[PDB]
Amino acid sequence: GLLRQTKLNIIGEDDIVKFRKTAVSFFRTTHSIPDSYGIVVKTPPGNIVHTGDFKFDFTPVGEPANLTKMAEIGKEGVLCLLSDSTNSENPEFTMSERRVGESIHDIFRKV
Amino acid sequence: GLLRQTKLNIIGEDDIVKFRKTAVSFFRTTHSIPDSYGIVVKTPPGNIVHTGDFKFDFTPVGEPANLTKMAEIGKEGVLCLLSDSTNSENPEFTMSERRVGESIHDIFRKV
Repeated sequence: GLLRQTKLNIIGEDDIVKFRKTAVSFFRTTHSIPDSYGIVVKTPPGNIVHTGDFKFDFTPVGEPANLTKMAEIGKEGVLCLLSDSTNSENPEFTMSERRVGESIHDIFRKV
Repeated sequence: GLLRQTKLNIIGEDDIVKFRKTAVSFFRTTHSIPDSYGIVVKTPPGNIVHTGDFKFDFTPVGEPANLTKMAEIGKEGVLCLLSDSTNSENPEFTMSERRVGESIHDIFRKV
């Protein structure tokens, strides 16, 4: 029911939302759902970065994670990073969705 | 014998050598020998990039590959890339020298 009375905003890669002493920017990541962003909260004492949930996929189905922009963010300086820990026990590099897609198509030919 | 009559120059991360219509810059990479650089040759029609020989190691023994600078180089625009093909048949991610060091120390305790 609360749809009527809440202010829903849609942002994209390039939007910056500024407040008195604080600003919020975005950078695209890859995850198990489309359209995922990480976040940079700029504050006077320095910049805070939130990875959202992320993997790396160099052959993704969607829009490729913005590595260029992540590198810039680090150069510009970063006070603190909040990074997704969920899969940290696994040493291996995550298989690309491209590979499962291939596996899907293969099943469709054999069955 | 040819040491006497050749001009040996030593460069570092931050050196640029300029010529009439062409300039040469450098970025640090990781490889099986220390002090390895990739190269950016700037020319009017666009920029050419040479990877040297490279792997990625996020826990290297030496100076870490300059990812920030690689990202910048791509942003600045790149006409053509000459990239090291040698290990391109292997899908896996290269084990870090940090891990072999660990394995070396382990041998030294057991033997």
